[PDB]
Amino acid sequence: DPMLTQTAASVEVAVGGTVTIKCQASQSIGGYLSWYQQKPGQRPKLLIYRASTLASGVPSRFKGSGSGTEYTLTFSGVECADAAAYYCQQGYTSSDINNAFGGGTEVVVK
Amino acid sequence: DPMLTQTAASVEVAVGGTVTIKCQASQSIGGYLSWYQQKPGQRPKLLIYRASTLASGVPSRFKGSGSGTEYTLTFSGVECADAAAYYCQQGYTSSDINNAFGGGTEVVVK
Amino acid sequence: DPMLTQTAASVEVAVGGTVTIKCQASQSIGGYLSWYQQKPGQRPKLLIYRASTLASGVPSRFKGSGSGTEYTLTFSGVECADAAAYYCQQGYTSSDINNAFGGGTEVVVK
Amino acid sequence: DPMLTQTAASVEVAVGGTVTIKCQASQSIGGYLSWYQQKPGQRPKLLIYRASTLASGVPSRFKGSGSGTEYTLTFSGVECADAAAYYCQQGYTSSDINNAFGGGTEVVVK
Amino acid sequence: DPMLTQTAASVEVAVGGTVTIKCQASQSIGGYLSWYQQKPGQRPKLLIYRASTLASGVPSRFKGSGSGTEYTLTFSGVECADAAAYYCQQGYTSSDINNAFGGGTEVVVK
Amino acid sequence: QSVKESEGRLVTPGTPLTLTCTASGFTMSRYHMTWVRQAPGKGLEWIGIIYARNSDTYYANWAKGRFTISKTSTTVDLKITSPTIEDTATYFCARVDSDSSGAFDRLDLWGQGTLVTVSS
Amino acid sequence: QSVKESEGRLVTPGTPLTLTCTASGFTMSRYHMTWVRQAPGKGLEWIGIIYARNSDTYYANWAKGRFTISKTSTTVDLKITSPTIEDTATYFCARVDSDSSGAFDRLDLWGQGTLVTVSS
Amino acid sequence: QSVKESEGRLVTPGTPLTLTCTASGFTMSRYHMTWVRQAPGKGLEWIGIIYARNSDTYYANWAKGRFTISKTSTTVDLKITSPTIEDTATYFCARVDSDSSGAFDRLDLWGQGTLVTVSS
Amino acid sequence: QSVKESEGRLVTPGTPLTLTCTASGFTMSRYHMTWVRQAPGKGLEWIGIIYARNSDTYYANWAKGRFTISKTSTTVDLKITSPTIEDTATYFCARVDSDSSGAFDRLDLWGQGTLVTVSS
Amino acid sequence: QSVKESEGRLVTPGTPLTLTCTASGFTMSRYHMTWVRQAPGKGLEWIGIIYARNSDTYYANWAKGRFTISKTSTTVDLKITSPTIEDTATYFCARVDSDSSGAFDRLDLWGQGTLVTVSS
Amino acid sequence: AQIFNKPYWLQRAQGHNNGICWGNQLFVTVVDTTRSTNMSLCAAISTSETT
Repeated sequence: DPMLTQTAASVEVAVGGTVTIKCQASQSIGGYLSWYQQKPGQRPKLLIYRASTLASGVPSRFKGSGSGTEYTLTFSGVECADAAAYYCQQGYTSSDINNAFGGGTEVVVK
Repeated sequence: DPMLTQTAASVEVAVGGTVTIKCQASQSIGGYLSWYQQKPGQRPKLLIYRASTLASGVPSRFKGSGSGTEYTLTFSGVECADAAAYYCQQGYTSSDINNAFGGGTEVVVK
Repeated sequence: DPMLTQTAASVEVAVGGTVTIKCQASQSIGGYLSWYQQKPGQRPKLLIYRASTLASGVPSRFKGSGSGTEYTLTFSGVECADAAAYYCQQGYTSSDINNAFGGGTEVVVK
Repeated sequence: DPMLTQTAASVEVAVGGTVTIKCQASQSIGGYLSWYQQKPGQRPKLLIYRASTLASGVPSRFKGSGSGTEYTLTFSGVECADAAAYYCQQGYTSSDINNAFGGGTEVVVK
Repeated sequence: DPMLTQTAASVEVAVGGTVTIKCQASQSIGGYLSWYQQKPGQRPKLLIYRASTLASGVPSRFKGSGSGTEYTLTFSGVECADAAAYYCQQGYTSSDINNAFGGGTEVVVK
Repeated sequence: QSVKESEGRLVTPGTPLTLTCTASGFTMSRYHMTWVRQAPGKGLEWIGIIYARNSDTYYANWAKGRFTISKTSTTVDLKITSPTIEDTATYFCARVDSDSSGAFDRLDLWGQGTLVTVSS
Repeated sequence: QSVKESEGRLVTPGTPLTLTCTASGFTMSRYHMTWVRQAPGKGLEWIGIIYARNSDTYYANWAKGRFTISKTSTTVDLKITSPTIEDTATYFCARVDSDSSGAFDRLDLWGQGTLVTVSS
Repeated sequence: QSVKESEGRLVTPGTPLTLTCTASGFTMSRYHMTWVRQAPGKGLEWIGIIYARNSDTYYANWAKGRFTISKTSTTVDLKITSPTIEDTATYFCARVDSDSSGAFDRLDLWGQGTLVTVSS
Repeated sequence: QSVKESEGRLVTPGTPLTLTCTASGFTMSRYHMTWVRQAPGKGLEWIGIIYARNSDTYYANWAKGRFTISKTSTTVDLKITSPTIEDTATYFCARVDSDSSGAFDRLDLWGQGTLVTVSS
Repeated sequence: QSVKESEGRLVTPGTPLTLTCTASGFTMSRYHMTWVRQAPGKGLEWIGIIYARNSDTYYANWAKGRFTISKTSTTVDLKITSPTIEDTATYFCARVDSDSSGAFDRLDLWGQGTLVTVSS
Repeated sequence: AQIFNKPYWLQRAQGHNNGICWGNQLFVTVVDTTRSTNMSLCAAISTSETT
């Protein structure tokens, strides 16, 4: 069972700060990993997959890196509509796992 | 538009007479032409197609001839059940025509 | 029209007798012929087809012979449950025929 | 986004006049362009597509020209049933456009 | 008709005992044979097929042997949840048989 | 062989109207179908045609905008959109027996035909 | 193997009538089907026939214009258009077990048969 | 040839709404379909498009999240999820007559068009 | 994987009875199906079998004339024609996991099983 | 593109429950589908997966015996057999955009999501 | 039908040049398509799970 923990509550950040959210995995998953933003009133919404390739309609000010077992997601220039919930998620599609790919939050930006 | 007129009301005939029904066409249709007998109480019923080939279950005492633009249908030895309605009909299957392939009647035989 | 008449009402037979049911045909049908037993309370039930080949679940004490236009069906050792109705039937599958493949009876055995 | 404006209200014309309706486009669309007549009580109805090829059942007194970014539609001999609404329309089938291919009117002919 | 009898009511066994359930067949069936455990409240559940190959999610403390006409099923280290019903079953998929593959029980373990 | 129809109705002008047509022995994806209308006096008037695998249609000159012929593999039918008063007549469904090239308008095996009438 | 029917009805003359026929094990697109009618006294009368691949039909001489046999891949049935009084009898559905060439009228596996009667 | 629609309805805002579109002669798996909306004053506004065998769709820029176009081999239709007040207008269904490469937005054979309106 | 049944009924003798059986993950045109009956006391009795693409059936010796097994690509079921009193028991539907040659009567993934009973 | 759901229901524990999921533009026999459940507080919990042409399924570890995912060529859905109290949450249906090899659990185009709750 | 692995002895040339290498330079052009196979390889990323 590949497990990503994400036991990290996010720190208060101002406009223009940089945040390092770190998602670590027990088993090696390759590069297959996704990230999502969850605004607390609507459906979830994806930013980047395979830790390097961003989706359409998303600005290039979000970053992606990390390989092997640990991965990250950084960005700078925090707007007003970045108050949401974040989630890292693997794609190893195994059978005997109980993933839920959980963890991740983000404070209201001052 | 290929048109067959059939402006010919049939003449009173006795038992054993010969009748010459003539169906003329404006445009050349080849040999593709049909004939029908319509008894005035039931469904119509066909005798001959392509002006020479008769259908099944029909006696060989009906005749077929004519080529090009004008055609005929003769027979002899009129029975009692020959009181019906006759119709010549072409098969040029065109689009801008309004055929209805009309015309033709038969008196009650004495 | 190939016609099998079977104008033969069956004769009273005792236990162990031999019965010669004869089914004659007008036209030559080849070997394609069937036979059936009809108990007067249930569905009909077949014994032999093509005048020589018996069906499954039927004892080999029934016989089959005859070729060309006339055919037969003999057996011996009549039980108690042989009180039924018999029928010969051809397989020439023609169109203009009105066969019904009729004829045949069997008395109550003493 | 290829845009055809058609900011041109039509001028009063008499019987037999000539009208030059001009439809200009921002991006180059090739020759793919359509035209329509809209009588104000029924369904719309096409005249010409690809700026040169007219449709069936339409007289050859309508004209078509124009290439590249600007196109025209002229005709002469205005009848009584030419009081309708006109529309130029492109076929660049793109995704991020909001065309509506609008503009165009016709006065009641004296 | 291949018949497995299983006329053997099981003997009282303690924790850690060894039980020899023997299932004998009249006709030779090859190696095609199955075994099942039936807890008396739910659906039946299979352990071993083809007398040697065990299924998934089952511990390797159950044994399988026997070839030809007679077969066995032994194990040791009886738990508390082994109070169930056992059944041997052949796979000769014949037509005229009335198998039901019956027989077999197991006492409540002390 | 035999050609079957749906039973007729006395309707009001301004209502859509249908007649299904089913066949007995042959399959309809092989042959063609056509409809004719028998009016009183003389009247005998052909409506349209529909083909087998091309599944094309050709109507009369006066009949455009007024009839739509539908066909499945199991049933053919025709439709009326806006009835006018003078279509109280007899309709028929028949199979086009043709050859490898013709598709000419021989209707060999006819249908029995039912009575449809409109009234206001 | 087993051949199933629809349950019988006491009807009035002038009403259409149907009987469906479903099979248990075999598929019907391989073999052929026919229908026989068992009248009282003697009566045992064959109706028609259908073929598995061509799907051609052949009826009796007296039975034309009076029965239409329909077949899908799941169910076969037969139809009656205009009943006459003297068809109160027993009908049966059976499978034509044939070979690579015959399609001869051996009906090997019969149906159980239900009772249909008409009355006025 | 002829293009048919479903009859219009006076509805309330907040209710889903459908309009089916059936064709007469051609088959729809060959050609393409689209929808236009005729508002009063000028209004004439195109909604989307749907293709034949690729079965793809492309909508307008303002029309995403607001229309879903469904298509079977027998019938095409479009759907409305959440109506706003100002869509009381006239809708049309038309066939894209195209060539081996274009699929350009010529709508050659139109539909007759019905009236749909919303009111609260 | 999981095997589903239809809910049981308390019926009267002389009425036909059905139980459908649907599967969750696998498709049924690949594997085989059978039915077993669990009576009180001992009772555990196998009914029949049905195969995948051959679509053949084989019943028990006592069970001929008494059960008909139907199968579509979506659902398998079994049927009862004439119930006798002593069939108040538990029925089960299960998948025959087999290999390239066997089709032997291993029933690997069972069904949950419902209670059917008859009473007069 | 857009992913549609069925409308939610307030139910009682012990009743089966369904939610269908239909798509707008793409066809579902090409891509994969899965389901996630959004509980209050944090909760965001993935249920299972279903593949395109292999048509296999893989569930969560706690979710076996509790959900059955059904799929046709037109509609996918999921099922609940025996609801427990604490599944009052938000469910979502989304398309697995993948490549020639991955089928990894990227859910690119989501669904709008409706509210399902149970109460006793 | 192989062209290679065979001696070619030059004693006559269709130019006026009899194979003389001016400037101590020489060119040889070679194409073949008979030996153009393309091997494919893999490499695992996780050598644990039997699935």
